[PDB]
Amino acid sequence: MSPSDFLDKLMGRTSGYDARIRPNFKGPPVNVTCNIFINSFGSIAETTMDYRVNIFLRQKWNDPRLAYSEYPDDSLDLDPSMLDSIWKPDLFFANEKGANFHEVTTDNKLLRIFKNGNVLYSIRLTLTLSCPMDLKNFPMDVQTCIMQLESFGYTMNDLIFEWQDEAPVQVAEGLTLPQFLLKEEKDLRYCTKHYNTGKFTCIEVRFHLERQMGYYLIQMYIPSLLIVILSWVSFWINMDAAPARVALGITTVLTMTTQSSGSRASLPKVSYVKAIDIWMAVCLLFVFSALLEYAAVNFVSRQHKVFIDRAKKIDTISRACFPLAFLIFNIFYWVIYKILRHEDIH
Amino acid sequence: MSPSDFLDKLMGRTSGYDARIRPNFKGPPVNVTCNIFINSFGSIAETTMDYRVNIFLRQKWNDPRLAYSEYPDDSLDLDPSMLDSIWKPDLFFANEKGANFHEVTTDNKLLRIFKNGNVLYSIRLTLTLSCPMDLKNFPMDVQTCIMQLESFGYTMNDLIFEWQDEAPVQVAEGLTLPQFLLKEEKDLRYCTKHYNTGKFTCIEVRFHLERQMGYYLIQMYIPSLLIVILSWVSFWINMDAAPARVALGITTVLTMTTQSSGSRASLPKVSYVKAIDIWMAVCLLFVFSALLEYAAVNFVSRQHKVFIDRAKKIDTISRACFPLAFLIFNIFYWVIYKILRHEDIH
Amino acid sequence: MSPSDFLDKLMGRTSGYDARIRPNFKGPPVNVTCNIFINSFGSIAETTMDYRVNIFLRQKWNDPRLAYSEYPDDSLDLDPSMLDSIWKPDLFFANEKGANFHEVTTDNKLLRIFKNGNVLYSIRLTLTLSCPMDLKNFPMDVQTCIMQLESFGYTMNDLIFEWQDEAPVQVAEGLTLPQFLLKEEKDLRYCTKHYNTGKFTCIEVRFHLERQMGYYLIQMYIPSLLIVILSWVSFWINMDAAPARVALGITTVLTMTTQSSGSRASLPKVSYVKAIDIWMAVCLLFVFSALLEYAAVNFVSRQHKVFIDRAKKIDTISRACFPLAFLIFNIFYWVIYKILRHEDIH
Amino acid sequence: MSPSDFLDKLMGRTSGYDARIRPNFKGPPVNVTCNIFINSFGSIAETTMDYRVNIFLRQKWNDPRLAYSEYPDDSLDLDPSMLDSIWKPDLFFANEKGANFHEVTTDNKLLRIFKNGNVLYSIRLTLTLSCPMDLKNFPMDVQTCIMQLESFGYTMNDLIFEWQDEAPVQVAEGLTLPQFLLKEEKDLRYCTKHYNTGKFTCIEVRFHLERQMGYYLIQMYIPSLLIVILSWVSFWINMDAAPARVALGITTVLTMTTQSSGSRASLPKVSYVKAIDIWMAVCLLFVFSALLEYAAVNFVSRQHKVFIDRAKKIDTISRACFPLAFLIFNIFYWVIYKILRHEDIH
Amino acid sequence: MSPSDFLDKLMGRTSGYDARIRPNFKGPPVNVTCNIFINSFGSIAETTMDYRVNIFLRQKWNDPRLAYSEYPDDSLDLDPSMLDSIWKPDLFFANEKGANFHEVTTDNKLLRIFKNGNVLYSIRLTLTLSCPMDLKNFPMDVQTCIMQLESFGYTMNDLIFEWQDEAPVQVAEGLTLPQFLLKEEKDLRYCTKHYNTGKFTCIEVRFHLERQMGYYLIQMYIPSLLIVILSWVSFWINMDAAPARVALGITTVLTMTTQSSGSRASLPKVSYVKAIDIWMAVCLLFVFSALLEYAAVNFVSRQHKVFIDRAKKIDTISRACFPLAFLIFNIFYWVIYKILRHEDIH
Ligand SMILES: *[C@@H]1O[C@H](CO)[C@@H](O[C@@H]2O[C@H](CO)[C@@H](O)[C@H](O)[C@H]2NC(C)=O)[C@H](O)[C@H]1NC(C)=O
Ligand SMILES: *[C@@H]1O[C@H](CO)[C@@H](O[C@@H]2O[C@H](CO)[C@@H](O)[C@H](O)[C@H]2NC(C)=O)[C@H](O)[C@H]1NC(C)=O
Ligand SMILES: *[C@@H]1O[C@H](CO)[C@@H](O[C@@H]2O[C@H](CO)[C@@H](O)[C@H](O)[C@H]2NC(C)=O)[C@H](O)[C@H]1NC(C)=O
Ligand SMILES: *[C@@H]1O[C@H](CO)[C@@H](O[C@@H]2O[C@H](CO)[C@@H](O)[C@H](O)[C@H]2NC(C)=O)[C@H](O)[C@H]1NC(C)=O
Ligand SMILES: *[C@@H]1O[C@H](CO)[C@@H](O[C@@H]2O[C@H](CO)[C@@H](O)[C@H](O)[C@H]2NC(C)=O)[C@H](O)[C@H]1NC(C)=O
Ligand SMILES: [Zn+2]
Ligand SMILES: [Zn+2]
Ligand SMILES: [Zn+2]
Ligand SMILES: [Zn+2]
Ligand SMILES: [Zn+2]
Repeated sequence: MSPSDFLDKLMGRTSGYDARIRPNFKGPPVNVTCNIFINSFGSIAETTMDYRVNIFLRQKWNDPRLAYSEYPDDSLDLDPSMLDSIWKPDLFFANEKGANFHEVTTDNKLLRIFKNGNVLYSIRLTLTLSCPMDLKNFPMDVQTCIMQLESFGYTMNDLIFEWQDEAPVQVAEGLTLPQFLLKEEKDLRYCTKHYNTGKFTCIEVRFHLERQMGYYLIQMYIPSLLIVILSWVSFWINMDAAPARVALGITTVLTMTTQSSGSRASLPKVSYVKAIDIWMAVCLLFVFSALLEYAAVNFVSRQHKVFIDRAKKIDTISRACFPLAFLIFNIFYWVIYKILRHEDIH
Repeated sequence: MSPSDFLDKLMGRTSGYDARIRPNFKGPPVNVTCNIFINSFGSIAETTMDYRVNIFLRQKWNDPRLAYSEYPDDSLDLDPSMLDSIWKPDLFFANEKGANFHEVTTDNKLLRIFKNGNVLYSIRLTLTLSCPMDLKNFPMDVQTCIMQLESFGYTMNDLIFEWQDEAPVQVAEGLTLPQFLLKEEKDLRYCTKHYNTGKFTCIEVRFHLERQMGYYLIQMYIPSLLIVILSWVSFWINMDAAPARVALGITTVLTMTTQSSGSRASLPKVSYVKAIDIWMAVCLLFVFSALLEYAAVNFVSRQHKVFIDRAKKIDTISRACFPLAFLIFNIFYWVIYKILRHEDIH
Repeated sequence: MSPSDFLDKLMGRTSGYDARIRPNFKGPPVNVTCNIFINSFGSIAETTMDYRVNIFLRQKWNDPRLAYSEYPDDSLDLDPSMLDSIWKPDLFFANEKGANFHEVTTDNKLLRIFKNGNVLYSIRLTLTLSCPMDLKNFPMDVQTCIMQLESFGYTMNDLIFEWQDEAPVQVAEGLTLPQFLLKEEKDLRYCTKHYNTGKFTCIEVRFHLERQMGYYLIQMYIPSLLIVILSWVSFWINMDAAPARVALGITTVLTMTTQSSGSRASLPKVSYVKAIDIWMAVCLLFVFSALLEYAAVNFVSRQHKVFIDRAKKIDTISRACFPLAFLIFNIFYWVIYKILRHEDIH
Repeated sequence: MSPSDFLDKLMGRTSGYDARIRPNFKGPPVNVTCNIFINSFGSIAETTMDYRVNIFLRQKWNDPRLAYSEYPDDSLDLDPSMLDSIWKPDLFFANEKGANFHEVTTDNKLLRIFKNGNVLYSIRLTLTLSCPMDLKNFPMDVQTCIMQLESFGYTMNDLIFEWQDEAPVQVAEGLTLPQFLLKEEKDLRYCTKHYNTGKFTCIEVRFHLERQMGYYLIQMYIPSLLIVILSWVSFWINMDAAPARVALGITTVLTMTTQSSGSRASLPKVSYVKAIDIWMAVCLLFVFSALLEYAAVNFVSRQHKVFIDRAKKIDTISRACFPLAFLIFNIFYWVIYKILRHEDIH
Repeated sequence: MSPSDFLDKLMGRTSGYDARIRPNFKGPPVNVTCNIFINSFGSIAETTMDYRVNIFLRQKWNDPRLAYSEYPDDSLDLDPSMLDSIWKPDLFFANEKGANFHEVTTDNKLLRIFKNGNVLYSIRLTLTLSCPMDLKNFPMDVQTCIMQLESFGYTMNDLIFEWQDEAPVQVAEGLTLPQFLLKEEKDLRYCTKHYNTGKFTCIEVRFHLERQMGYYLIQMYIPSLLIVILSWVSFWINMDAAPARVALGITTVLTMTTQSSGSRASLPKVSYVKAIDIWMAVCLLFVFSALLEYAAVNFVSRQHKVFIDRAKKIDTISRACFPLAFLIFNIFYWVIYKILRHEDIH
């Protein structure tokens, strides 16, 4: 007997199957087990506060109206053009801004009905999901992107979602990201919605993302640090070399300015202060203060033996004080952002 | 009895229901109560003068042709594929440039009919809504984005929209924006359209948005201020140090130029003057004038005791005058844009 | 009697109405009166030579097959799902590169049939319309965007479009543009197409757009002018100060270069010369020539009393000649682009 | 008699017309005459190697099954909703990456059947067509964009395309391009495909595009040339002026660097060398070599009368040699790229 | 007899053909032979880790239910509107993020059925396929883009894909890429998926892409190398020329900074270190160290004959040591990235 005629009898008008009535309509809620396989993961954008995934979504439930014994085969397959003939959960992604199915060559959908009446429903789909990002502590930030699977119009006494016990979320191997590192550890949560209509089932997965630091260190932090060190070389230059020390001071300020202005195009465009901005501002205040130190020495020197000794003391004190206070700033900045502000992801 | 056959009888050919005829066709207008829940909020663009939202829109009205008593259950649910079998208000968003429904997994729509005949109709949808922005007073600007809910072809003697009394507009928690801060206080308004055809119902919500200032202060205002202070250090340098004072003056002008040119890529692209532009222009005029002050001192000095004293007086006067006039400018700029130009949002 | 059954009788099979046959099929052409209401206006792009509008388009004509007397009501409304049951003009936008209807909540369309048989057909739609831009005279340019309403397959002995006498094109209040100013005065034209098939009706509207100049003046023209003035301060510096005058000259050239290079990212990307480019090139030639003037003075001075006097004369002549020739250039540039090249918009 | 019933009889079930069977199914191939009218032309992108057009495409052929004599009128018009009732050629654009029809207001399609049976089929459509670009010789490059009209599944013994004799490709007046100039001369070609299945008809049009040079000359070539000339002014400065000549040399190198770095954002992003890159590299080697010339003079001078004379000879030789070798480079560069590399477009 | 009626009989209700039942339903798996012809290839993006292709995909299999002998012709053609009447493999692209068919003018699809029952099915389609990129070793990187052809719901005992023996993947001539060079050698692989459901057929093609280096060499590597050489010219300048050597040192550091900052906008935006970044960092450390060498010489010199000789020895040692250590760095960098890190593509 052909499997298509058996499906016509099983879900036909003589069977009285109604795709608008959930299984076990009188009694206990439908339990739906969910798996997710992530094929790709990227397009993490701060301007729109979202990211993009391409996933396989598998749902399994039981429909006792679909149990069959007559047919020899253990499973039946429904055509992806007639999926509207069967009841399916009204799952939706609660933080989704845009999404689409896939249809090139045949429909990228699959549905199997087993003898006991269990239904397996696997689809492939692309999502744009919202994630709020902080971006304070920016070079050394860690973000948490979530994915929520909610029911649209069924309360928790009608429909319940559950994560599969063995392996609910899997990620394909070899994936890479231009900016982040997707950690291996993933959170499976329960975020049941309490509204006025009632309790609505919602399960959730959290992914942890750590930004890489090698580019920011090698292109922004170390060049700024070398410019700051270069500003300290004014203190070892002869006191009477005004064109040398003044030109070195102001050119160091200009170099500091071009370094920050060129860095500005690569950084995320936000309106609040980030850790990198704190670093750039302090390095600018350091090269600004090294030029004010020479302005003080140059003015105190010309007042016409005591004045020359007093001017030379500001130089020898500045030779130790400026590196020391920059060391203390370094210690504080790195501990605050690598240890204090750094917190458990959970 | 199955709920789908009861819906077939209630809105069937034997019932004579007509989805093109509004409820209470002879008499009083249909009153529609609206709620909005904002899931996400962002993509605020000045180049297109618009922003993007993802919302739940709930409408409630009464249809006395849909009242039922026979059925045991208190509510009935209509399938989202047969929504064209029921009358619905012809709501539209009057400032919408682009919009779309959501359809991944099942249709993201819901409709419930109660025994009294009340209809609840909840849909989920994405909008791109226009908002004119001013962007004068730019770092310290405040914008007001609106959302208008109008009827398309019904006059106010046929269809009236009302905001729900308890909570018409709600925003989900945890939302963030790269540039703005969405205030908690929201305006519910009435913007009834008066045309030649008649009065058309239109209700409106206003959201208030305040730009954050920390980045603009730490990266644009303070570095410009330090460059201006650095231009004043020419006045404490010996009068006969022409290569030092001239090179410091012109390098300060170049640093000022690179600071503004690098800042130009991050700012909004508009053709009129913004407050930041006023600040950048005055700081450029200050470093330009400090170099002209040395050109005057250098020319007045060489005229061959009176000429040297006269040249030294321009220096000692400039040491107090330049910071003072920059202080007065600062006071005026900050009061005009933080107090005077700042106005009540209503 | 229900209005939908009357519409079924009026445009039914017993009526013999044919939506493929124009009204007055044997005789005079159909006259269609058009209104346009512009809801939004923006996205004016030079890289694609186009702009974007969101409009209401209203068309009115007479169909004597649709005249009714039996029905009590003065007007009837057709459902936007059955618009293919009535004849409509085959209007299209002749300079349209992309366009779409609007469908969120109900269809954004409307059609009313009056007793005399007059039809009113109002739709809402988004357009991307092409406009060729010149962009010579760029800071001070004025553009004219048009909108053409043509018939696709009807000649002028079958279909004629007319602008409404009272108010054919209206613009909503409060619209703003980041770059331009939409003038209040609008042109209503006739651009009848003459082809080999015959005369085709086409009506047209022109909108006038004037670029704002405040940003370009405050950020590009005035800073360039101050750099040019700063290059003239070399002439008041002592002749024997070679490191001062040479370093001021070359740093002025570098400042001029960074000013133009930073300006280059904000300007439109075209391959021909614009007025701003003429200004930048002349200011570069001025700071280049001020450094060549010192190279001539420095070379003429060292030739070992006549040579020192001759070198001092080039300086005192240059102190008047360089500002004068820059004044003449300013006068010519501003009159040519503000008066001569500026022409009547019509 | 109504024209729609005559079309129902002519292409009806009683007529036996089959829209899947080409005209003259037993014998000679169908000859299809093609016209193209180009409404707009732009969006020429090197990052995707493509351009965008909006065209009218007219096809004419003969179908002897559609010949009619009974009807009084000379032509009949088919409704654009029933175009699937008639045989049409399976034309496609062989280098098309993306394309779409136009549908706002009515369908932008037209089909006329004459008494002899000739069919005229005119449609309006947007194309994104691929064109490989070279971009070597970049400021002075010339590109050739093609458009190929192929059959998809008919061999040359069934379907043949021909260009119309009188005017096959026309361009609307007033079109402009931000970067190129579309030449008036166009090539009509035959690019018949030879495959394993057989010969497939394919006709082709080539458009010639010449880049404009005014911006590149006024903003990149002339400023670089002035910087090179400014580097030669070191040779007329006194030999003992080490801070002047060294600072002028290195600031000229820095100015050269900022000029190239600012130019880099406007140029096309490719991985191979372009003519502009050759020019920028040689100008950098010239300002680099002028500073090495002073390093040689400064070192040869201090060796403690012969050494001072020998050092002065390198200066006077460099005053003539550096402009001469830059003139020879200019002559060679301009002849190679304007004459030698420049080739006939055919 | 018309070919369409024969197709109606062959795949009709009297024939009992079922498009949901694969050929040879009881026994051996269906063998599908695949060809790919690549029409275009580009849009290789690192921000989304993907590339774009436009291809012809040909599949051939055997369906013994479709064998015919009565008809005179050797082949039959199915209409692209009735492709759902025939069984087709459920191929899909396993690394596809987005894809679409082509439909302008007729459907870009083709299907032929031969007498033996062999089916040939050729379609044209656009793909966006994911490829993970490394981008370490960035100027000199080599990437491998793959394309996987998998079955969606058939195991390897039902459906097997095979590459055609003669020529499975062909590329059209004349294709170019702005950044890469598509090598001629291509890998045909077998990447059979082993899941819990069973073995799923999957065939794969790898394309090899080598980045071109001419732009990076002429615009980034050589200018950086000339700046490094210019920093060595401080060692041949007189020891007592503090304003010359200090200003040359710091201006060389500033030039190095502007060169890197201008280069930053063209490079790919990633968070890890690339080979170019290593080169830029070492060149910055070289110009930084040349200025520290003068700070050491200037400090050791003024201590008041032994001190002047000791200071002159650091200069003469640095004249050989700095070029030598830069040569060793060059040798190591170029061998590590051109030879060691360079590996066989397989
Ligand atoms: C879905 O899962 C829930 C949770 O296990 C089931 O609810 C339980 O049903 C058993 C019936 O044997 C009762 O004894 C328990 O008290 C129920 N627990 C709760 C918390 O309600 C439910 O039966 C399942 N649904 C179906 C259709 O089997
Ligand atoms: C919609 O709301 C309006 C406003 O309350 C209702 O109009 C009122 O109807 C009552 C009937 O009891 C009259 O007494 C009032 O005078 C009406 N007020 C106005 C301003 O017209 C209207 O009846 C409501 N519609 C329906 C269907 O109940
Ligand atoms: C559409 O408008 C045209 C222009 O007014 C009408 O053409 C005129 O018709 C009147 C009939 O009373 C003639 O007397 C005029 O000579 C016509 N003028 C021209 C220029 O042809 C036309 O009748 C209108 N169409 C309809 C259906 O009323
Ligand atoms: C399409 O055009 C071709 C080329 O002119 C026609 O082929 C010719 O047909 C005539 C019939 O009078 C023969 O005498 C020629 O020898 C043919 N030439 C070739 C090269 O085959 C063809 O008949 C045309 N198709 C139709 C339907 O008229
Ligand atoms: C598809 O190809 C496979 C591989 O050649 C075929 O499987 C073979 O079938 C022959 C039948 O003559 C057997 O003798 C071999 O032992 C089979 N090999 C394997 C590895 O199974 C298969 O028959 C082909 N399918 C069809 C429909 O012909
Ligand atoms: Zn897809
Ligand atoms: Zn969606
Ligand atoms: Zn819309
Ligand atoms: Zn269109
Ligand atoms: Zn296409």
